[PDB]
Amino acid sequence: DVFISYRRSTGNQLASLIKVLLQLRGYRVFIDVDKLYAGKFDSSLLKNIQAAKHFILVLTPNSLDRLLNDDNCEDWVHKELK
Amino acid sequence: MSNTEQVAMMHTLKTKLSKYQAMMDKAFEEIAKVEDANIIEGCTIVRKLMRKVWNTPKVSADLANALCDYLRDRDYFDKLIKMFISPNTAACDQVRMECGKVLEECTSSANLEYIVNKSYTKKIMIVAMKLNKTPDQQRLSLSLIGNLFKHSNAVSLSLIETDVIDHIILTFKRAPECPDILRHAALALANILLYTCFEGKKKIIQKKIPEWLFFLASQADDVTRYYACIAVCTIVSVKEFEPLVRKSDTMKLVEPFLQVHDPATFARDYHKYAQGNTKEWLERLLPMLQPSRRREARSVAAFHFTLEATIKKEQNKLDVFQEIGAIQALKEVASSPDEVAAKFASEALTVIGEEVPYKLAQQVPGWTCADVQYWVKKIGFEEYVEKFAKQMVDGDLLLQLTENDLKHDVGMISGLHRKRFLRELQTLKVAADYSSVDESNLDNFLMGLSPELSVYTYQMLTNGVNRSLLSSLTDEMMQNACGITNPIHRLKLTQAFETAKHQIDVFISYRRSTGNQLASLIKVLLQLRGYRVFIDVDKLYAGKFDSSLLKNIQAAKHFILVLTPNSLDRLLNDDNCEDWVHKELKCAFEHQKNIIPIFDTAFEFPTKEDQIPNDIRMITKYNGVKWVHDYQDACMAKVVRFITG
Amino acid sequence: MSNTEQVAMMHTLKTKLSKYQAMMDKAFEEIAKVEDANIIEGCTIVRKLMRKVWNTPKVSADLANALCDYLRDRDYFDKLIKMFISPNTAACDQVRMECGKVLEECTSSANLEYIVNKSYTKKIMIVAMKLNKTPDQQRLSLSLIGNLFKHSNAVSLSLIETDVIDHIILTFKRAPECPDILRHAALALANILLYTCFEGKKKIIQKKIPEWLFFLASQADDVTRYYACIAVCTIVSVKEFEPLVRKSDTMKLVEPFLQVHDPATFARDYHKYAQGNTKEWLERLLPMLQPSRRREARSVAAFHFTLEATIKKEQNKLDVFQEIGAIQALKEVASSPDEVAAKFASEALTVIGEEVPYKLAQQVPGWTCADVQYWVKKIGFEEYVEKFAKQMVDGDLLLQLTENDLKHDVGMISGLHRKRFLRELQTLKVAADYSSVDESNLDNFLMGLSPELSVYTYQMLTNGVNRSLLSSLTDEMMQNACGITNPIHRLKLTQAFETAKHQIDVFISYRRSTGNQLASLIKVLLQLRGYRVFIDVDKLYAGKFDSSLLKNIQAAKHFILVLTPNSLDRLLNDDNCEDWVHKELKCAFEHQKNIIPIFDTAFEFPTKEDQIPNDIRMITKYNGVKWVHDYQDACMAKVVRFITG
Amino acid sequence: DVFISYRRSTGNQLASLIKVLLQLRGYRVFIDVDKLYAGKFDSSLLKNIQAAKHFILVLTPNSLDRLLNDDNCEDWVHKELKCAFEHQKNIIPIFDTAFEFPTKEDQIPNDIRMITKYNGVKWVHDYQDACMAKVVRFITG
Repeated sequence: DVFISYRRSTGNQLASLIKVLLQLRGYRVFIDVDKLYAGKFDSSLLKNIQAAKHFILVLTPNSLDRLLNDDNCEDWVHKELK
Repeated sequence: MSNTEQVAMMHTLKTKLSKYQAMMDKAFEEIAKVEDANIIEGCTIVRKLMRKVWNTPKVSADLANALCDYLRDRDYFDKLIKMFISPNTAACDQVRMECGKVLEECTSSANLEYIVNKSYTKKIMIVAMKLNKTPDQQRLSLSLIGNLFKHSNAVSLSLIETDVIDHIILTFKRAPECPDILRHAALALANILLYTCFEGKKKIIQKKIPEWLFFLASQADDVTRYYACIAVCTIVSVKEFEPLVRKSDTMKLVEPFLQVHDPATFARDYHKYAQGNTKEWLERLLPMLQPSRRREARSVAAFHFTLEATIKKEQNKLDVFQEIGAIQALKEVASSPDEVAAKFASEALTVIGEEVPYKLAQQVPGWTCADVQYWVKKIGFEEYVEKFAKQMVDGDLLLQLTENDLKHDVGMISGLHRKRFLRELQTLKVAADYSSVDESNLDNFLMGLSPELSVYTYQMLTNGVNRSLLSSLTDEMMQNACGITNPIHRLKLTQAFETAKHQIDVFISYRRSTGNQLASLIKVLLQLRGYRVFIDVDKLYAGKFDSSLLKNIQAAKHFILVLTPNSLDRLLNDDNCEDWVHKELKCAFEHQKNIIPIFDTAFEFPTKEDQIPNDIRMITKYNGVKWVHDYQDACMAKVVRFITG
Repeated sequence: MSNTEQVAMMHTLKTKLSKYQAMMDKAFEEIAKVEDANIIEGCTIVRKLMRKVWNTPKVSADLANALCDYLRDRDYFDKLIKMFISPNTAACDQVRMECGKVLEECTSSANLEYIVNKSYTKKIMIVAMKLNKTPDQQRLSLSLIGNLFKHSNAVSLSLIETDVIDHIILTFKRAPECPDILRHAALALANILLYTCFEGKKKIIQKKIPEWLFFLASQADDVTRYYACIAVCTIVSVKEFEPLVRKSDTMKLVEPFLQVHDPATFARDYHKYAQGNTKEWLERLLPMLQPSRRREARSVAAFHFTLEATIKKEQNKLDVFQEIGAIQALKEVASSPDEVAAKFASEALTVIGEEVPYKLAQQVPGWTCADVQYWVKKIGFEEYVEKFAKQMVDGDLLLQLTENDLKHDVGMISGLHRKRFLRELQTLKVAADYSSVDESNLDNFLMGLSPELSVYTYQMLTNGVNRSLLSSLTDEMMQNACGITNPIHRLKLTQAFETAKHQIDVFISYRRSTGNQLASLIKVLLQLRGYRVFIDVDKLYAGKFDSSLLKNIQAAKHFILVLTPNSLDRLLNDDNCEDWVHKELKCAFEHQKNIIPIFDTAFEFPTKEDQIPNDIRMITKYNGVKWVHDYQDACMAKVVRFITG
Repeated sequence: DVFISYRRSTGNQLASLIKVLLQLRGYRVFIDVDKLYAGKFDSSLLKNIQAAKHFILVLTPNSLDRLLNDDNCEDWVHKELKCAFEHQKNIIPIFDTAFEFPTKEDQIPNDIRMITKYNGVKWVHDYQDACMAKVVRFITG
């Protein structure tokens, strides 16, 4: 239902806790850590977003950083948010 | 025998059928492994089960038949046939033996018909003729042979063309030290003679079979003698062949052999072989009672029909002798001067007694008011029967009943009487078949979940519940609409929905300078997880770095790259594909292998990713296993999930 | 004896069985330590318990039998046998003694049959013959010997081939100063003679046994004399052997010995030995009453059957004498001119009296309406019996009864009478067996939790509760579905589920950062080679980083050092033993572990070897395996060679 | 059941995630936050440590740094850890994915110096749904 986007190293523990707290609140909430399998990164990352109605971004000390000048949409948080 | 017993039998039958279906599935899961000991053990379990079923006091025949049906329905029977006839089974003849023994247990009329319809008949025959290496093989062989000889005249005649009669003769001639061989021989001869035309009978006789039947009747085994007496008396039943049996002398043994036995004393020993004696085979034996036949043949037939009447009393299937009209021929023989035959026929008629008023169909929704009246009467509520009749209660209406209906419309004042009544009704509800109306085998599902839950079937079924919907029911819907007021039962079915959740296999590419110990750990652990796993070390000994390593990659389903400390650096600017990790990874990509990058303890991807060649660069953007020393089990779980998909 | 007493006996039996099963388990936990004093004490407790059980006034025999059964079912009996016969028991003969005394208590017919079925018979016999060192050993020996002689003719005859008769003779000849030896001797002789054929009796007699029985019957001990009189009268019951007993003079002692006693006076003394006397042993004594036998033999038999009738009155099992037909032989003797025998037989018949109307099955759900009527009658509700009959109440229906049912359908107006009735019903509910239906032994569980909770068994069982489901019940479900309205009882069962929650072969030392994967590979490979191999990652128990790792090394036989780069380098100048690899290696050296360095391919000993602390410096000179990934099969073979020496 | 000691600046989310995973699994897992009322420093934390069987210490980057020379236990992380040691709690350091057992550990006060030479569950975010399991084994023994 809810996708969590974050910069891995700083959404981190909070991003995880968000999953846990929303699962406590009954939402089937999943995270970047969980939904990567047997193939390319995009091709497992992004599909979760389309099926989700709701998209949380954990905004943190390197959340938006690697999006800067990312015109080629190389950053995964960029691909997720796009 | 009471209606309470009809219910108890039906109940037991449905119950133990449900149980033994599940247990048979477990045994078939062992068979379906296609490994010698597992097939042997599974078949052993099925064999034990089928014999225990045949030993089950009353329902034995029906339960055996229903399991024979289930074996066909599940294609378990087809699998057994294939795993018997297949030449690959020569790897372990004990597999063929256990398959064959099960087939022996399971060769009902409908199972033999299946064999014939699928044309396995001659394949099975030849493979039975190949089962000759030991007395056990020989007995099983003669058994399967004799079982094939329980199908109609054309089949028996077609099997005469194999010259199996000479094989039979040679088999018992080889090993008369086994009484069971002589039994299965005499059985095969009795069966084929009983199930063959005049021409085929003549062909059988030409194999000196009257003289062999003399030999068999002269052996000390009473079961061999019984079958031998049937066989010769079948021959004696034919005009041309009485002189041939006279020349065999066997008729001189026949009546004395009967005289020194009782059908019932014989029955208690013969039971193991009486299992699977059948109406059509009785219909063919009935002519041997006729005044046209010898006193010997009439005596054998009479003794035999008394034996069968004894067994069919226990089974509550005496109706068969009325259906085939044998009762008339028994009366004729009882009136005849053939004192031995007349005695046995009189005894048989003594065992016949009188019919049941109704055999109740387990499809109780189909019951008429007459059926309900009969049931109510027999369960000891006679006083009420007129009111049931007046109220025009039927099978369906019974299954709706509540104590209010009893209290008011049946006027049934005693709460105790109501309790008692409802207990029987619950029993009946559990016992009843619903497949008449249950498209989905929801009944069978509920039975499997727990047998008592059968009680709810009809209510929920009539409310329009089906096997697909069950997950979607709330406790309220269950409790109220489906009337399952017992929360314990609700919990049980809730548990179904709580539990409604969850060649080379691998090549390992790695850097020799750093990924050695970990690639080895991976390789050994994945072999420990049953995977056909290879690595550099397991493929490159005493030869070149040949196209063979790439063939091993091509043969793999899945490809590990251990992304080690310092692994990928030599791939930078490797446009000429000189690096062997590059060659390995390129090959994996070209053949679309399930690629598993493993991010080591101390691994990193290069800063200059743009310098990794285009054909392999994609590895940096691929889903992989976090490696950790202490977290190895989770890391390995991440390997395994990527392998299994 | 009343039905109230049938209930009280059944109740007491079930109750004390539950209790003594638990106490026996505790004693078996002491035995299962396999430590001398614990086995001795456990067996002492079992012995005390079995004797206390025998001394329990009414239920003694049944309770003893049920515990003998439980001992077999728990394999406790098998364990006792092994811990008696095993040569390891020579570590403390008092272990064998206490095991033997318990086995003596537990030598029921079924337990002796178990011994025979497992072929322990001659092992036990010989080991009893080895129990000879003291009068206590000798008494126990003669006891076990005599107990083996309570099994059928073939077993006794087989045991004659041991010449144990001469051992028996020597045993009583050694220690006639012990009356209990003379008792167990005379017992053994009585038993073997009673349980042996003519040929074996002749073999026994050839050991001068009539003259030894004269000796025994001449001793002042009445129990020895009783057994001696039985033994000689067993001989006198045989045609050929009357002259041999006449030559012994023992028949001259027989009638005077009887004349100076009454069966009841003897019984009160003899009871300690009479505990365990059994139907088949009575069936074998019955022939001694026959008019074919001597006056002496008839007198002994009559006196004895009066004793047994006395004991079987107390046990409420007088039916035995009807079952074996002894009543007829007692009538014959009572009519006979053998005045002494006739008196005792008349007295026995006086004790026999009249039959019970019904012995109720403790499986009360199986009760017919006739049974319920009988129960209701006997509990003092006679005026209602007709109404129970009219209401067709049965074994199941009883167990559902609420006061409403009494109030309305039984019309039973007095609330006090209802209270009284319900008290009896509760008693019965507690008392009843449910094993007929309880697949899960929920009854047993509830009894163990607290006996009164038995009351709820049938309700919850019929609601489909089982031992596994109990975990999952809410107070509501318990109260409402299972009708346990008493919150105290609910609390008790809540306590169950409230509380139903919560050597090394090789130790591997390694540097965490550089030997991780190799140490794990070594661990896995040695575990594949069956060695119980342990590592830094695992066997630490959430305190400070502390002694447990070095205790793991102390428990280890062998110590592997995964001598990878920068392992012994970290030990340089570690004089204060701060490094954990130093602590590990130091401990290995101190406890003289079989130390093996495993050299990684890239490992080299540090240049400043003199800076390795003196206590561990020796490791640079050690015998180790250069690990080569290419040859890891051979490397591990070498490691195993260093492990195996 | 448990008290979590953690660094308020750096271990907040992880301490809560531990506490809150042990709300999906149910466990009475105290924490530094919340447990202080209207008082000079309530330190109800220490009473709650005394009531605990088990004491988790969350060890992030920057976790131990201010405990150096804190012999007064003026860091409440110290007063917490000291109390855990004094009452012999089952003590479970949880090392963050980025944690290293510090240099200058000898400057950790004598009463708590042991904490770097202690058995603890090293963390991974990437398999959070199993990293927890080892914490529970350290609790359950």
